[PDB]
Amino acid sequence: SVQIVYKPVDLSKVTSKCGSLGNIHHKPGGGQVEVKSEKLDFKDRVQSKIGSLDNITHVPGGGNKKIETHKLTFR
Amino acid sequence: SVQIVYKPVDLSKVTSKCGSLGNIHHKPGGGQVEVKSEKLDFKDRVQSKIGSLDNITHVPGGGNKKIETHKLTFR
Amino acid sequence: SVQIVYKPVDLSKVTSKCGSLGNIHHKPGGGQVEVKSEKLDFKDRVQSKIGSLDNITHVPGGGNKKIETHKLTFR
Amino acid sequence: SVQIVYKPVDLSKVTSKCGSLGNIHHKPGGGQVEVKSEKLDFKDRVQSKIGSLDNITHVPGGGNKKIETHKLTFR
Amino acid sequence: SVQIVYKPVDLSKVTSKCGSLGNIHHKPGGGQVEVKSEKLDFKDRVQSKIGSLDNITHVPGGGNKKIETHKLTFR
Amino acid sequence: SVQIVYKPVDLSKVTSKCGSLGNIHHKPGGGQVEVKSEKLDFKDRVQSKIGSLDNITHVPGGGNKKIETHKLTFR
Amino acid sequence: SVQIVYKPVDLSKVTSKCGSLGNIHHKPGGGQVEVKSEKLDFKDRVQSKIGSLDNITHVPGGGNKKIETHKLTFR
Amino acid sequence: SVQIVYKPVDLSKVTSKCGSLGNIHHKPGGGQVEVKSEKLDFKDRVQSKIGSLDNITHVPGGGNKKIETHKLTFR
Amino acid sequence: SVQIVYKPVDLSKVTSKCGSLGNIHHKPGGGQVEVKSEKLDFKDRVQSKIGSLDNITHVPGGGNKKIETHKLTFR
Amino acid sequence: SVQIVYKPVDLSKVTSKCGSLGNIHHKPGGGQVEVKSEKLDFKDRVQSKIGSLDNITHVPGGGNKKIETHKLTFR
Amino acid sequence: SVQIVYKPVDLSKVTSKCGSLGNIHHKPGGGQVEVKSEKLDFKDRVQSKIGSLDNITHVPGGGNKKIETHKLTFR
Amino acid sequence: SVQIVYKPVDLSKVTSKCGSLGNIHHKPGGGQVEVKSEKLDFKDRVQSKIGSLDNITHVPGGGNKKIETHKLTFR
Repeated sequence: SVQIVYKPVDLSKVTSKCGSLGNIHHKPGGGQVEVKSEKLDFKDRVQSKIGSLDNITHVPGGGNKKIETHKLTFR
Repeated sequence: SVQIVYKPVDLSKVTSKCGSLGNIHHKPGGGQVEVKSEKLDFKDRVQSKIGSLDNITHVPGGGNKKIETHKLTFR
Repeated sequence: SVQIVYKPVDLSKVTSKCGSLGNIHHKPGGGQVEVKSEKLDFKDRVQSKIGSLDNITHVPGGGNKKIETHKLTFR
Repeated sequence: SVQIVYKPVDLSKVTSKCGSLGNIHHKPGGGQVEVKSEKLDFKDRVQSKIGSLDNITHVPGGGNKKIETHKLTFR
Repeated sequence: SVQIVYKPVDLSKVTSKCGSLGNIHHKPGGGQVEVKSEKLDFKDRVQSKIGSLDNITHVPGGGNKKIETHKLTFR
Repeated sequence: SVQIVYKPVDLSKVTSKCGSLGNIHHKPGGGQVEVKSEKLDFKDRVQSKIGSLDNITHVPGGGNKKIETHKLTFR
Repeated sequence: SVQIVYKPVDLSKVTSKCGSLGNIHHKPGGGQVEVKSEKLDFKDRVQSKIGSLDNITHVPGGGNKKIETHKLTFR
Repeated sequence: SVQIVYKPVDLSKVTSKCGSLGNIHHKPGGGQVEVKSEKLDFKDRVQSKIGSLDNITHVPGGGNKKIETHKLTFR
Repeated sequence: SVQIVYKPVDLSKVTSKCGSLGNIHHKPGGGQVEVKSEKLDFKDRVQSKIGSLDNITHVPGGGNKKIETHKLTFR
Repeated sequence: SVQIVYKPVDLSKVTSKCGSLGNIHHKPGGGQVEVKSEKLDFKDRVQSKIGSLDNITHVPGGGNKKIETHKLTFR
Repeated sequence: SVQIVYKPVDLSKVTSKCGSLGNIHHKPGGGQVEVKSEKLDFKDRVQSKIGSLDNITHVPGGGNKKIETHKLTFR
Repeated sequence: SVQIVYKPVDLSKVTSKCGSLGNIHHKPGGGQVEVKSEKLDFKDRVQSKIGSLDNITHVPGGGNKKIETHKLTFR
């Protein structure tokens, strides 16, 4: 005398694709680099780098959440 | 005497595509770089870089949420 | 004597595409670069860069939300 | 009393680039194809094809010649 | 009393690049194909094909000749 | 009283690059294929094929000749 | 109550006659031939012939087709 | 109550006659031939012939097809 | 109540005659031939012949097809 | 004291060519011939001929005579 | 004391050419011939001929004579 | 004390060519012949001939005579 047919269907396809992806870098070339320093004074913290060709992918992001609560109640 | 059919169908395709994607960089060239520093004084914190060719993908973003509650109640 | 047919169908296509995407960079060339500094005094924090050809994709954004509450009740 | 200085310099760059080159074909999609043939008759030679998506690069050409004769004589 | 210097310099860069080259074909899709042949009759030679997605590079061409004679004579 | 300096320099760089080369085919997909044949009569030679995804590089070409004769004579 | 007579008569004399046919050549004389070649040079393909008398009959053509469907139907 | 007489008569005389046919060549004469070659040079393919008299019949052609389908149907 | 007579008569005389046929060559004469070669040079493939008289009959062609069908059908 | 040199040279080319020579008679046709004769009387010798086509070559002539004498007498 | 040099040279080319020589007769046609004779009386020798086509060559003549005498007498 | 050199040269080539020679008679046709003779009377010798086609070559002539005499007489 009561029929309950709780029959939800989920095919949802939550997707994330982040950073250097599916690319061609055929023949990249860094140039020649020279750094000359004589009588530098630093009173405080130094961060530095020197290079010619840098290729960098960082990607802090690209995360996913699925929250999917299902409830049925009767009385 | 009572029939409840609860048959929702979800095919939702939540998608994120972020950063350098599907590109051609055929023959990118960095030029020659010279840095000459003589008699410099820094009273405080220093950050620097010296490159020639830099390729960079950062992507802090591109995240997904699906929040998807399903409820049926009877009395 | 009562029939309820809760039957929503979802094919929602929530999509994000962000940054350098599907591009051709054939033969980009950075110029020759020289920096000369003699007697610079810095009283406070310094941030710098030197390069010839920089390619940068940042993308802080491009995130998605799908919020999808489904409810049925009876009495 | 006689000085001959035969000194030709050649940097000739004879180049050929032929057919589908450096292209992006993102998402080409062939249609559905049906061929129905009932009661046919062929008295002579038959050539056929049935595709949906064909990508073809032929290039019979694109060849190079450099013809470079160098002569010096004396008497 | 006679000086002959015969000093030709060749850096010639004869080059051929032929057929599908440096391309992206990201997501090419063939459609569905049906061929129905009932009551056919062929009195002479038959050639056929039935594909869905075909990718073809032929390149009969793209060949090179460098022919480059050098002569010095004296008397 | 006679000086002959026969000093030719060759750096010539005859090059051929032929066929499917440096490409990305990221996710190519052939479609479904059906061939139905009932009461076919072939009186003469038959060549056929059936497929779904074909990738073909043929390259009859792309050959090189370098022919480079050097002669010096005296009397 | 129905008489069908199908009595086609074919007497056709389809004929082809090609090349040197039904000739007299009485006393054809080739003359004296001399070729002197001193200091020749050929960078590419050579085809030659040297002779006093040639009587050459080629005939690539001269073929025949008869195509002759006959049909009778009743109901 | 039905009479079908199907009585086609074919006497057809499909004929091909090709090349040097039914000729007199009485006293054909090639003359003296001389070839002198001193200091020749060939970089690529050579085909030659040197004779006094040639009588050459080639005939790539002269073929026949007869195609002659006969059909009677009743119902 | 139904009489079918199927009496096709084929006396067809499909014929081919190719090449040097039915000829008289009474007294053909090749002359004297001389070939002198001193200081020749060949960098690639050579095909040659030297002769006084050639009587060459080639005939690549001259073939026949007869292709015939006879259908009688009743119901 | 006496020299006699009797040294005649005879190259004489005495030649005869008579009758049906070097012809083509291709398709010569004699017509129908009929003779009817009821009650004829012949009182003397009869010579008679009937026929459709005649190709008579008779040649009672065409002969050669060479009458030659060589005499040396001395005293 | 005496020299006799009797040295005649004879190149004499005595030639005859008579009758049907070097012709083409293509398609010569004789007509229909009919002869009817009731009650003729012949009181004398009969020579008679009936026919449609004749190609008679007779040549009673065309002969050659060379009467040659060479005589040397001395004293 | 006396020298006799009797040294005649004979290369004379007495030649005869008579009758049907070097012809083609390709497709010569004699027609139909019929002769009818009811109540004919012949009172003397009869010579008679009937036939469709005749190709008579008779040649009573065409002969050669070479009468040659050599005499040397001395005293």
